[PDB]
Amino acid sequence: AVNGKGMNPDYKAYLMAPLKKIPEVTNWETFENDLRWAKQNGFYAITVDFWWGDMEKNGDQQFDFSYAQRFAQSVKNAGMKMIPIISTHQCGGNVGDDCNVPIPSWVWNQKSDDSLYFKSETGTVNKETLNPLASDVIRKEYGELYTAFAAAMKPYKDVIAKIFLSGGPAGELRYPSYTTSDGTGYPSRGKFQAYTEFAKSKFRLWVLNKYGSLNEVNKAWGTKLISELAILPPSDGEQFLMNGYLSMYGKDYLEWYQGILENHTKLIGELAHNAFDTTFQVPIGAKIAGVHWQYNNPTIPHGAEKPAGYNDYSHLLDAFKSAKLDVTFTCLEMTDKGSYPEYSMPKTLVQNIATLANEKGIVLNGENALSIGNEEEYKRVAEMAFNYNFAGFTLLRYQDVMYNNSLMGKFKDLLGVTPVMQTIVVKNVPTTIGDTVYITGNRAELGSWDTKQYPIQLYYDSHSNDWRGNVVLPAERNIEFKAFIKSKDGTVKSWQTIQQSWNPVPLKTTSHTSSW
Ligand SMILES: OC[C@H]1O[C@H](O[C@H]2[C@H](O)[C@@H](O)[C@@H](O)O[C@@H]2CO)[C@H](O)[C@@H](O)[C@@H]1O
Ligand SMILES: OC[C@H]1O[C@H](O[C@H]2[C@H](O)[C@@H](O)[C@@H](O)O[C@@H]2CO)[C@H](O)[C@@H](O)[C@@H]1O
Ligand SMILES: OC[C@H]1O[C@H](O[C@H]2[C@H](O)[C@@H](O)[C@H](O)O[C@@H]2CO)[C@H](O)[C@@H](O)[C@@H]1O
Ligand SMILES: OC[C@H]1O[C@H](O)[C@H](O)[C@@H](O)[C@@H]1O
Ligand SMILES: [Ca+2]
Repeated sequence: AVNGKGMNPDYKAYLMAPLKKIPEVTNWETFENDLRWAKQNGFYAITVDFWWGDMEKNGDQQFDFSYAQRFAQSVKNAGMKMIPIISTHQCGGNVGDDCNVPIPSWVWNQKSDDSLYFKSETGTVNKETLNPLASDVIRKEYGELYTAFAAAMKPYKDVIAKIFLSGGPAGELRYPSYTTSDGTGYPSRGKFQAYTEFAKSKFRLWVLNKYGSLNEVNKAWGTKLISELAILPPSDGEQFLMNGYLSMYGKDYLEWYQGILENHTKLIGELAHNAFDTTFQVPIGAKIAGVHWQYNNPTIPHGAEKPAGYNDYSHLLDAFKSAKLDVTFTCLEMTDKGSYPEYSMPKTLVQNIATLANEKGIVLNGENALSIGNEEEYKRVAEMAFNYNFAGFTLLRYQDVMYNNSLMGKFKDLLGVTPVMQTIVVKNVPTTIGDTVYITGNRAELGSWDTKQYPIQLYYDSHSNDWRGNVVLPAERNIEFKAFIKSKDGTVKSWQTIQQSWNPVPLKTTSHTSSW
C-alpha cells in the first residue's frame, strides 16, 4: 500500500440493501437466506436506509420503528450485522433511485420563512432535505429522531455494527447543486444553493460579523458597496466560477458556504453521539459525495464541486475529525478521464480525499458510485481500497450480486477478503549500505507488482541477518510475490531470484520463509 504499508487490518466488506423495503422485493425467509449467502461470500454487514419519511410520517413525535425492528430481527436470524443509515433525506429523484419517500410533509410547516429549503441561482426550489442553515429545527427534529430510534432499537444493539447519518441529499453532506429540475445534472456545472431570503441574510450577517461594518467590508473586498443590502451571494454563478472565486469576496463567500456544511457536521455528530454512544457504543459516520465532473475544466475549475459545497476538502475533513465521525467516499470503481466535456477525475479525487483522511487519522470507508457489472471494476476498487488504507468497502447494490452468482464469486475473491497478519521472511538478500527491501505481489493487497507507490516495506533483522515484517494478507487466497531491493535513491536494484507464492494464505498467523 501507500507509504510502504499494507492493507488495513480492519477491512470489512459491506452490502448495500435495496432502496425499497424488503417486503416489496421478496419475503423475509428468502431475505434471511440471501444474508447467509452474502456472509458466505465475505460480507460482514448489510447497510440499510431507514427513511425519515417512514419513521415519523404522521406527525411530530409520531414514530413508527416497526419496519426497522422487523428488519433487524431478520438480520439477527441470519446471524449477520447491520449498519442503519438514519436517512433524513428524500428517497427518489437522485441517480439510481427507485423509491418515493419524501421527508415528513409536516416538517415544512414549522416555519413561515424560507429557512427550511434551498433555492438555486435561478430560483429552483429544493426540498429533498432540511437546509443546514436551520440549525434550530435540525437540532430539534434530528435530536428527537435519533433518541427515539436509539430507544426503539436498543434490543438489537448486538446486530448494529455501526450507525450512519444523512448529512444532506442522497445521504451525503452537500448542497443539492446537481439536479434535473435545476438543469445541473451530470455532467453540468453545479448551481449555488444559497438564494433563499434566509440564506442571503445569514451570509450578510456573517460578513458583517467578520468585518464589523460595511466600510470594513468594502475595505477588505476592495469593493464599493453602497449599502449592507448589497452584500449578496454570486449573481452569476458561472462568472463566479470562472474567476470571481479568486477574489477576497469569493474566498469569503466560499468559506461561509462550505462553513455551513462544516457546522452542520459538528451538530449532527453531537446529536448522534449524545443519542447512541452509551446505548450502542458503535462508530458513527457520514458521507461525502464524489463530485468528480468538471474537476479540471479550465474555464470553471471544480465547477461541480464548489456549488456542491466542496472548496477545501482539508478543512472539510477537519470538521469530521472534530465531530468524531468516520468518513465514507465513493467512485472507488472509476478511473480518470479529464477530457472535454465531463472533465471527470474520480480516481484523482479519491486519492486526494484518502491521503487527507489518512493524514488526519480519519477512518476511511468507500463505496462504488454506479452498479458494477464486470470483474474489471472490482479490480479498480481493490486497488484503491487496499492501497489507500480503506477500513471498509460497501457495495451498491444488493441485487447486483445476489442474483448473479458469477459476479458474486468474483466479488468474494477480490473484495470479500478477511485480512490476516502473516510474517514474511526473506533470507540471503544481497543488500548494501542504504538499501531497503520491499515485497510486491500480484493481488491489489500486495500492490499489484508496483514498485513505485504501493510496495510493502520489510525490516532488517540484525540478529538472524534477514529481512522480515508482519504483513496483512487476504486469508485463503492464492498469491504470488517477490522481494526486491530499493537503492537509497529509490531505484529498483534487483529482484528475488524465484517468484514466491502461498496457495493459499492460511487463516492462522504463521510465516512464509524464502531465499533471495
Ligand atoms: O456582495 C458583493 C457582491 O457579490 C457578488 O459579486 C461578486 C461576484 O459574484 C464575483 O464573481 C466577483 O466578480 O466579485 C464580485 C464582488 O466584487 C454579487 O454578484 C453582487 O451582487 C454583490 O453585490
Ligand atoms: O511488472 C509485472 C511483473 O512483475 C514481476 O516481474 C519482475 C521479475 O520478477 C523480476 O525478476 C524482473 O524481471 O523484473 C520484472 C518486472 O519487470 C512479476 O514476477 C511478474 O509476474 C509480473 O508480471
Ligand atoms: O442506499 C444508500 C443511498 O443510495 C443512493 O445514493 C448513493 C448513489 O446511488 C451513489 O451513486 C452515490 O455515489 O452515493 C449515494 C450515497 O450512498 C440513494 O440516492 C440514497 O438516497 C441512499 O441513501
Ligand atoms: O450525479 C449522479 C451520478 O452522475 C453520473 O452518473 C456519474 O457518473 C456518477 O458518478 C454520479 O453518481
Ligand atoms: Ca420530532
